[PDB]
Amino acid sequence: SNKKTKLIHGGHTTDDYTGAVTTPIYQTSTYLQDDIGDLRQGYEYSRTANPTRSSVESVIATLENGKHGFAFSSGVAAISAVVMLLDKGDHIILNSDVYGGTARALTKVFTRFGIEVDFVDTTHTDSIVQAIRPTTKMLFIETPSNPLLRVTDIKKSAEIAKEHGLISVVDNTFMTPYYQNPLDLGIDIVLHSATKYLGGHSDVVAGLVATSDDKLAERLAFISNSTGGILGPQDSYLLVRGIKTLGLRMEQINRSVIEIIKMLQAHPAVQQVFHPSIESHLNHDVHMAQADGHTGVIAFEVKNTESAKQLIKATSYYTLAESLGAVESLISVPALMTHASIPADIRAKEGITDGLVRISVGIEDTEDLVDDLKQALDTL
Amino acid sequence: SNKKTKLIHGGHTTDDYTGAVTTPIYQTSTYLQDDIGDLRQGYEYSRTANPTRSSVESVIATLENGKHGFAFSSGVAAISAVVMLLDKGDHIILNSDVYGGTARALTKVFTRFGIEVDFVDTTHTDSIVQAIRPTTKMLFIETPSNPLLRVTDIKKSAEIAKEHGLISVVDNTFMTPYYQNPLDLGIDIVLHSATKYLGGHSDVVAGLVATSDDKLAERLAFISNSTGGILGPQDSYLLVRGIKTLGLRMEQINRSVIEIIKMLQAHPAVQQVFHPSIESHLNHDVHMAQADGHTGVIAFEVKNTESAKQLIKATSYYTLAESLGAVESLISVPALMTHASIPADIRAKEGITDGLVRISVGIEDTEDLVDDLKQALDTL
Amino acid sequence: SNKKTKLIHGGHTTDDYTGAVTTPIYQTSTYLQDDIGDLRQGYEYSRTANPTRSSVESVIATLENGKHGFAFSSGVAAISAVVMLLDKGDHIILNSDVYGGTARALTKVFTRFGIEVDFVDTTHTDSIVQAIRPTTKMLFIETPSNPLLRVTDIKKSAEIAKEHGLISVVDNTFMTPYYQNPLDLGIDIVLHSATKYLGGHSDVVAGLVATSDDKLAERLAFISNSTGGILGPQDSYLLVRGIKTLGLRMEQINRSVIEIIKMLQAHPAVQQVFHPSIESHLNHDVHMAQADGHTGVIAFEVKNTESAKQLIKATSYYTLAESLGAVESLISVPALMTHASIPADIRAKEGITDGLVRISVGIEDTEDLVDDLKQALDTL
Amino acid sequence: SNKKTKLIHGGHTTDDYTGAVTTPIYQTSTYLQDDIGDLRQGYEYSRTANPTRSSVESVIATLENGKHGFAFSSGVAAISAVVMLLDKGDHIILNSDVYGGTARALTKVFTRFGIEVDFVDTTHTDSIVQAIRPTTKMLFIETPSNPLLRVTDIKKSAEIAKEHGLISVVDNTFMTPYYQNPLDLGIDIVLHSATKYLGGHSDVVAGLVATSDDKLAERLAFISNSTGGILGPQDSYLLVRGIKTLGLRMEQINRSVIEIIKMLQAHPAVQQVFHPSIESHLNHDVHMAQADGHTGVIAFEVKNTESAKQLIKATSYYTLAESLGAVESLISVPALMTHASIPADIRAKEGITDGLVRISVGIEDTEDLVDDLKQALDTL
Ligand code: NA
Ligand code: NA
Ligand code: NA
Ligand code: NA
Ligand code: NA
Ligand code: NA
Ligand code: NA
Ligand code: NA
Repeated sequence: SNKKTKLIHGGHTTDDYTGAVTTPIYQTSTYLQDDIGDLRQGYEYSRTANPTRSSVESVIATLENGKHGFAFSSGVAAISAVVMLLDKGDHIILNSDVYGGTARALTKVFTRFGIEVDFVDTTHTDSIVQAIRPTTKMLFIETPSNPLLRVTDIKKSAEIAKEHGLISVVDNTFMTPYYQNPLDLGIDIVLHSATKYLGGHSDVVAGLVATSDDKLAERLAFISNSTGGILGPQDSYLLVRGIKTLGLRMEQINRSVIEIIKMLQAHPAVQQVFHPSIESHLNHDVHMAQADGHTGVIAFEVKNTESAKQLIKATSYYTLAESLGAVESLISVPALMTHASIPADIRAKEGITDGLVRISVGIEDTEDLVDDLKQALDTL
Repeated sequence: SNKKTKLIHGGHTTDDYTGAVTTPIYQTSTYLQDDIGDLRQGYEYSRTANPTRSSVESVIATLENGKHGFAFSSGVAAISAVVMLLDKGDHIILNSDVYGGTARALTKVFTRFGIEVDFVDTTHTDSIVQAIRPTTKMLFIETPSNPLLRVTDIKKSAEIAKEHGLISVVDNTFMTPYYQNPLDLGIDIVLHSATKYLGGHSDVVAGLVATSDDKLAERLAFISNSTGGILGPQDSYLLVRGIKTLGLRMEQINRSVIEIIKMLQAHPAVQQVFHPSIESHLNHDVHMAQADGHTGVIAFEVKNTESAKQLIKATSYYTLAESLGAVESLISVPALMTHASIPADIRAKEGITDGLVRISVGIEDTEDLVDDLKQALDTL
Repeated sequence: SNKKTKLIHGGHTTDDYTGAVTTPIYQTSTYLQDDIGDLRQGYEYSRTANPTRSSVESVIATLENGKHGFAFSSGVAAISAVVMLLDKGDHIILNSDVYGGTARALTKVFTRFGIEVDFVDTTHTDSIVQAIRPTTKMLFIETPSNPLLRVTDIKKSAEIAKEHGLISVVDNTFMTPYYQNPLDLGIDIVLHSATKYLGGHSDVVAGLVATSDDKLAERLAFISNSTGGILGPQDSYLLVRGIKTLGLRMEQINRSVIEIIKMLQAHPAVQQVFHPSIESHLNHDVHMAQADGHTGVIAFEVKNTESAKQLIKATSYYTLAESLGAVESLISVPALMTHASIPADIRAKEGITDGLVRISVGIEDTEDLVDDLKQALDTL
Repeated sequence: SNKKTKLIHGGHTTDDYTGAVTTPIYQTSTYLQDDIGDLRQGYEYSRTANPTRSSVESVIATLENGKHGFAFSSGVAAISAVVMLLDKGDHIILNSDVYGGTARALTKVFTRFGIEVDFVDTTHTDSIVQAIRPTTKMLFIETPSNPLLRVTDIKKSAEIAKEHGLISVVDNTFMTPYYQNPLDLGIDIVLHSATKYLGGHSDVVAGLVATSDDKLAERLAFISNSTGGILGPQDSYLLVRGIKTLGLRMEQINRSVIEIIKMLQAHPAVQQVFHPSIESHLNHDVHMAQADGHTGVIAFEVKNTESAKQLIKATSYYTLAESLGAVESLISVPALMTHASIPADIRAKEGITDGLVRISVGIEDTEDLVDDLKQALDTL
């Protein structure tokens, strides 16, 4: 059973009752009990459990080789639920360039509840060892990160977390379960913004979490039931549907990524290119060892803000919009759209130059995507 | 513009673009920008704002005579967002019989983040004054409460909160905006489990929050955007649709409540009856002064567990299930279904006797509901 | 079991499998077979049967006291399926002012297939007897009709159809199953544009058909399966949901209809008023004998086109739009919007004057609807 | 702009108003008019036109290089609408093995309306010329057909229809617009059961029609508006969403088809194999000239009914169910499931042997699909 087959037949996404080959949408809040406390099929109140949500939870658990899945109303709701495993006075280590919304949730919400946050350059895992405090309880890493696609060694991070008694978490959004499986590498919890590649069609906001740890799963179920950031049934259905084509979409994206990077590296109007497939990229070898494919997110430098805006206007098949992982190729300028509150000198210092462009490669024809971006770069 | 008209024409629930007389369902995660940072209609990412969610938020703000509305993935997500207005070391006063999920969220989740919780018998508002600590920052009250329907003076609670610098919150689920408007009485924040009467059809899990305070609204928007417990667009649509009939449903429920209470008070197999419309009920006068109708939740005592189970089996039109506010009349036994973890002696002490039955009156014919419950009581 | 109870508990609208108190939405096209030809629950292909569609079909059959229900993609699809019971050379009698879309389907589509159409003033049922040809096979009547609300004797029409071997059909859209049940009066087939009152929320286009005749049901199932105008599962779900409040909505509409008619009859800027509740209305006695309530459609004359347009602009709570049976009160001018292709002299002859206004009364507050229309009429 | 790009960016599938990158779902029946007859965006009643339906209609018109698209409640509703272009006494030529539902609609429904049907072996187009009567008005062909995948020359059929004044129609379901474009070859009307490959996820029943002929489009719009077999907005949305991955899905299906056919041709338990890619298949050259890929439907003979049933039970990744074009590979036995009413001698004569198996290849991993079917065949 290869990956493309598991996407179709893994998890429980049919109706045992009627035989319907797709998961029914249980647009319902509560369930008849035949006797007090006797549930016909284990359902009693949809916040606690809903059969359509249970379907998408079984899918993500199967795809990540876990035991328990959890579906949340957004990626950041999944992150907040996982952070809530901790208590006031606990410390969490994160990669220093973690997603802006993650950094914001931790530094502007959870620090008010006494969670301490240290961000660390995890591209060298001994940086994690140094940052571990007596109060550290969690290690949270994305790999590759946004927008410069820094790679962190997942297996080494798992071993460090195990040795020091930490809950290890990987935000696996950019790679998806099709290419990278952190639970197989010893990580405790894997999570996703399903808003991106998993849904795949820019039409669901959702978060997904998987684990093989029965005790962490019990704690996550309790947090989900008590703080209530649950995914609804229609969105759960669209997630299950979108995941069916995950393998085909990711493979098309990867073919285009390879050709687009060739073009960018050869083009005179492009300076540095950031992507883990590039052999001079930091921890390229580490990425190849923990993943069998690539994210569709690429960043590259043109000269300045004026060039970046002109590039966007000159393209036919790159769409200016937020998010990533659509069927459409998306284009953005981090310095103006996601890092604009950071002072310009600090942006430059971090590599977020005025001309840094981020593209999220979609499923359009590969030659069209290469040719379109090249001709637009030619106008610079 | 009387209440039934406001339910139809209040808020923005049409499409300015096409003229569609219902709110379009924006099953979408992101939005084209014509230039970087220029949003066509103010939308850029659905977690931050979605037009269908904006519609239901405008409805609840209008119905509660507020300025800002917020839609969450569940009632307890709305509560958790409001609690997150506080910091570690802050103290919150709640009515002592607040909803089990609320008590659980505060005592098992937020206390781990250093929020201190005191529950207080708010039926005498001077009990609030005594409980105020130097660190108290929030007063959170339901009225009437579950399952014994205790009434708390909203206007007096608002004045106490204003005098002592507290954020006042009313959980207005049981009364709905059709009958009780806490913001008009000086409360800062009103919230609802829209899962119940507002949706009205047992098919959406959702929370709604309204306020007239610009600064609290800004803080709530930030929390919602950062912890991500947002309501999806399909559920937002069904909420808007369900609210259209809120007035008709509540008025039918109220006619049936009055007749059912007459029957229960006269029946020999029934002991005490709990409902704010009963003139000997504590704070009946207070309820009449802050509300112009009644909740459909009634509790009453039969002899024991055996009688309660027999009552349920003997009814034709009362459905054994969790939640309340359905179009169906629902029946439950709190001692077995919502308070079973409390020791029996403590249950008895609280009034949660083995024979305490809770009904949530639906919109069936009034004579059918009275006759059905009477004939079932006759079998005891 | 009174009507309001039957709307909640009649038909099968829960899930036997999970106990979900609402019908699951089976967004599915096909179903697993455990062995060739063995269907787990009788489903094999959604065009032939879908469980969500089966739910709404069971509702309409129960509400009309029939045995078989059928759900179509629109009211006119339900009509076309029923017309297709006939063969080339067959003749159908219809009331002379039948719905414009019905007249159009018969005279511009089915006459090309050799169905012969005679329209007849059925307010005198002996007009039907005279029109019966040797080739007549069907009698199709609406009562009350649009826009002048002509009433036809259903029971007498059923007896005539039985005596002459005709299939009798009543379009029961305007009255709904809450007020008028043609199958109980001997009619073979009853149908509805569920787009109007049954859905009730201006958000579904659908047709519903019910019958107690096993052989007609078999023929209708065959036509539905072969020409494929089936209602989808999401629309079927919204129909089931909307029907729950049918009784409450119709009763509110009826209270407002009575008061609005009082106002219109007293107002000097209004001439003739058309509604079956008016005691001088033709066949008022017949309507009272076959129905226990009223449609919310009222027509009345103001002076001219200029007055009609001014009336519409002056109202606050009457919405200019097509269709009827919304929660919003709707207003229209038939001479301009539904009868504009008829020459003006023929319109005048038929009673469709330039100043004829049609209102579809919604569920807004009764005093608001009366006061708003009166003050707008006062500006004339 | 290659095919994979056109699937993403062709047609209008964003919101001009908000910029939403997906088509909003207009769950609505009617639209505000600012003045009588003035439509804000051309919408007035959803049966006539709905913006979500308009989106999917623009997609199919673009994908088929037509000008007008039409969305129906099912494939057979699209066929029935196209047949209704004809009058009583008109004659239609169809390929002799056309889809069972098509044959049934014509011979059991439309013949009652005086449409005359001749079915003809169109694999030789001079068979069409011979069958043309003075009353012939339409030529309706599928290619390739079901279940033996007979190929008909589209371009020659178009020329014959033009010379003899016939409306030419191609049912393009099996090939999809990704591989075969009949309008480009001179055909007047192309239609699809979107229930199959276009939706692609076994969760929508729908039909789609496209044409470049303004006058035929006007007649189809009239028929659609009058007989009302329209696709709803939720199903229209899911169609637009499913079509995005059409190219990726079809290409994966085609890789698997090629390898599966190699295996079947080499296996001793398999006799004849039917698929247009096989070079000895009748009109293989014709197929290559009018299409640039293949259908995923393959039929092959095993020995008998017992072997066919054993094959099905022995597979892990082939699902026994009706329909085709799912993401799952589907398996069926025509003699038992689609041709069982035909007498056995006539079935054998037609090639529909007891051991004829039909598979619809899905998007599972190619090696898994080959290996699974081979090991199951090995058990025979
Ligand atoms: Na599965
Ligand atoms: Na582990
Ligand atoms: Na409004
Ligand atoms: Na205030
Ligand atoms: Na029922
Ligand atoms: Na009868
Ligand atoms: Na486009
Ligand atoms: Na042409």
